[PDB]
Amino acid sequence: EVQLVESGGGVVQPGRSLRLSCAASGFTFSSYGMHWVRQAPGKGLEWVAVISYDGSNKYYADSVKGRFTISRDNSKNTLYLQMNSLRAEDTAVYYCANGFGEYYYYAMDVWGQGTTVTVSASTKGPSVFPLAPSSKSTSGGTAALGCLVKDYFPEPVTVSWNSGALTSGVHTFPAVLGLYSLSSVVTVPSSSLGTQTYICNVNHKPSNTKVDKKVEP
Amino acid sequence: NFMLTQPHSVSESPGKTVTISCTGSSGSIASNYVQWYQRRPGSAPTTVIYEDNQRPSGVPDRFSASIDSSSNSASLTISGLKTEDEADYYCQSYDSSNWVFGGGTKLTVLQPKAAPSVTLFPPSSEELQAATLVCLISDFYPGAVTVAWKADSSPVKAGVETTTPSKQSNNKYAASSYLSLTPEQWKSHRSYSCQVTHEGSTVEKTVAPT
Amino acid sequence: TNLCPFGEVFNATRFASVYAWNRKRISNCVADYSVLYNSASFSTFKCYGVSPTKLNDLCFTNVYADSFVIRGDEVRQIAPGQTGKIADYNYKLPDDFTGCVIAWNSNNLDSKVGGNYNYLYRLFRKSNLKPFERDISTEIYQAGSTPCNGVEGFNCYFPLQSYGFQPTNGVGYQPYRVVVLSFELLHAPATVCGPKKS
Ligand SMILES: *[C@@H]1O[C@H](CO[C@@H]2O[C@@H](C)[C@@H](O)[C@@H](O)[C@@H]2O)[C@@H](O[C@@H]2O[C@H](CO)[C@@H](O[C@@H]3O[C@H](CO)[C@@H](O)[C@H](O)[C@@H]3O)[C@H](O)[C@H]2NC(C)=O)[C@H](O)[C@H]1NC(C)=O
Repeated sequence: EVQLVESGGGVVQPGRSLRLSCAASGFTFSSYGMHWVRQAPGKGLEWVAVISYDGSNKYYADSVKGRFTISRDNSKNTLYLQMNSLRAEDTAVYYCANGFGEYYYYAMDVWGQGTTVTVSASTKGPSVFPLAPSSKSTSGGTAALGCLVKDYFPEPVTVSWNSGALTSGVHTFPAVLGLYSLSSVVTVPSSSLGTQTYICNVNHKPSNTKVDKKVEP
Repeated sequence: NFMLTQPHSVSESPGKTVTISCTGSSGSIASNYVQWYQRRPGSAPTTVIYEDNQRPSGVPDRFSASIDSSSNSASLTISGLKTEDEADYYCQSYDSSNWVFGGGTKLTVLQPKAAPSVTLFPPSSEELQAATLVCLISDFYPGAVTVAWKADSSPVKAGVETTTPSKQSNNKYAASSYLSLTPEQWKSHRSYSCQVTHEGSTVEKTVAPT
Repeated sequence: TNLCPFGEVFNATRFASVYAWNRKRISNCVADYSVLYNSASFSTFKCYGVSPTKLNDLCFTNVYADSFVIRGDEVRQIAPGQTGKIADYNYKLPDDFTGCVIAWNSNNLDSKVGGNYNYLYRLFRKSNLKPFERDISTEIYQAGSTPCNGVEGFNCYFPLQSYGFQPTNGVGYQPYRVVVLSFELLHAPATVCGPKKS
């Protein structure tokens, strides 16, 4: 049972340093080459580095060339990735993998379950900005309308109207750093003739700052 | 540097066969061994093909791979499609001191197909008081959408994007994307379009902001 | 230390011209293969009829190491079933090849500013080489219907032509050092074994 269990940091400040560990069990670690591979949320797989069974051969992806530094300790059955000068684009699940067959490492064989490294920060609540509507009803009667919630940490900011309108196509948030924001859409097929009022009730949580705005065309 | 480029998405019906392509650029794909890795949603990657066209023990013979040096491409082929095959598929090799992964191809085992509907409008003049734009997408299957944000008619890198989640019991998908902008570009060109490409049929899917 | 001399095949100072490709028989030794472990120092690495990850637990009657220099866009021809000037007239691998092909860019060794012209290849031949055949003769090649009488001229060509390896060539025209290991299994005891069944 070849097993790789990465252990290491999670949330870290940009410009700091973090030390990943990979614990190998179920095979002669000293005779295999090891890879580091990351997968930022939403993005695909990207190779970090590789180290020979000896430690004598080390190669790095260009995007980590100087900051990151691979190493191993065959007595401790452990692979290490030293990443100093951490930047925000290095936020990913970090996988550790062994090379196919002994010694050779042109391919990866067994992968670990990864550790998620988040680089960022301070707990704070958001503001809210209205989205103004448009329609120009041409036998369609489709007037899309909503609100925004910018720079909120963390989930789950509640958004609705607390009333009878139950036709809101609410959405989710892109966790990026480079914003954190929500949105929701509401539809009024009459294209309200300056009459129907749409309050947009938006409560926070990590700052206790519920806010509301009125969407005026 | 040597590059591996895969299609963003592909999809077929259960029992059918699909083929994921992996075409190299700035180097020959046939030079070094090509691997194929499978990553199920949320899981860790697993190996499915090694050394161009070998299967590890446990990988069903439904999985096959080959090289085509004429087109400079490797091709994974999965027969008798099953819902368990739904995953991101990454081809991999190396050029000298650099190990390269393809961008990855999300495979969706076909529920009906539905093109997405797009909404965009950033009139939060309360935000111009201190502006980030909004391009909303909803009700699409399969869940793989690629959106290009074009300042005037030229792309931007300030564009942020979500991970295409599944909206509740609809089983379809809906994503959102935002970008930080200056008033100038939306005034500059007649539009400030935001275009969505879903399946082979991406007729429009782009609103004209200002 | 009856260790097989594979590293000396790879780190040799001088490499043969492809038309006179060098063959070193490897016998009666324990196979190292550690030079193959560093895939990053090679431009192409492929085995045939065997996986590289199995070499350390296998035994063979003989190993032959063939080595030579060719230019970049010609390395694809060092593979079973290929055609071209190298595969037809210089070095031909059999269809049932069992072994590995290794090559790397050697521009920093085999190209000179005025152009290196010491590396030759055969341009013409009355017929294709059979697998693992070598042809070092220099008879004038009769390209037309009129015979040559050992004299060069129009349609009467010296059969060896010279590479022009200049450090500023494109990689397809830069020199590449190639090593071809073929693993031979006869109905006789093995003399070369990996370190895991010595
Ligand atoms: C050409 O290559 C030979 C063979 O050694 C090779 O070294 C690597 C570069 C790979 O190509 C391998 O496939 C292969 O083993 C060189 O000769 C040998 O070099 C090694 C390392 O320098 C020597 O090993 C050492 O042995 C001593 C005790 O003998 C130990 O203390 C060391 O820890 C180490 O294990 C080996 O003895 C040596 N063999 C001989 C016969 O000299 C050779 O130097 C090289 N030539 C050039 C010009 O680079």
